[PDB]
Amino acid sequence: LPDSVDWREKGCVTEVKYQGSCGASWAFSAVGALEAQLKLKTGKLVSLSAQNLVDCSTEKYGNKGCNGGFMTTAFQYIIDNKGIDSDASYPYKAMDQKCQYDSKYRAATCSKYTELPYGREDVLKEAVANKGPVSVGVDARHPSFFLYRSGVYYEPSCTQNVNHGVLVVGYGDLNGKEYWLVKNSWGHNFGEEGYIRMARNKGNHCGIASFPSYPEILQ
Ligand SMILES: O=C(CC1CCN(CC2CCCCC2)CC1)N1CCc2c(c(-c3ccc(C(F)(F)F)c(SCCN4CCC(F)CC4)c3)nn2CCCO)C1
Repeated sequence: LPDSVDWREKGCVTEVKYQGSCGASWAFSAVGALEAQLKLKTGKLVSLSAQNLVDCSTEKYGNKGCNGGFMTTAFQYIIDNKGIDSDASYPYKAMDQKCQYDSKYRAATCSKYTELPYGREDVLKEAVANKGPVSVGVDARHPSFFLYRSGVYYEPSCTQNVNHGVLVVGYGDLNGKEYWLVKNSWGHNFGEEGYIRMARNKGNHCGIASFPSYPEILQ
């Protein structure tokens, strides 16, 4: 129930990444969510390897590397694999490569993941407050999304059908405009230092609360 949350202020969010020509936003959404749970448990902030997911969380998990994927099955791959490599050791190349997972460089683990009910922006607010950053999809197929520079994003022709993976690391209000605080993966030059504030409590705007999920690392 805090009116604003920003998980960057708790040291739980790594640097904004740059996906480039590879459609791996699902992998960035996944590692970003797990990175925060990693920080909470261990005190260490370490970027996790999106490339590991692109190359290894593939056909068994319904994913297609640079041609798309699910965050939930990415999570499941980490559970099945008993690990995910650090980004430093397995860095992002923005292309489809052979799986090169090496347990020697394991930087995190995943115990479970939770999916939130469709459209429930109230449940999403609670989870971001009481659990941490939440992986979500948004409908990003709008020039205005690409052109966004600052403020609370509102797109009248936006739909609830998601197509782009992002990370909800907070929420709040700017002079009564409620927004979601969203980490994108288009580098630092997009939006507000790589972030976009998207309208909140506007009937699941851009589908932000259509398919939320978040992972956990248990004791
Ligand atoms: O995660 C889940 C759970 C499902 C339920 C179980 N099945 C079974 C599956 C089949 C066998 C192998 C593994 C298990 C997969 C995960 N969702 C449930 C429904 C759902 C989700 C999304 C969703 C969520 C986030 C994003 C983001 F953020 F990336 F943009 C996108 S963009 C499209 C991603 N998509 C991934 C596969 C292919 F690359 C084509 C591209 C879509 N859309 N939809 C509706 C259409 C699909 O029903 C999230």
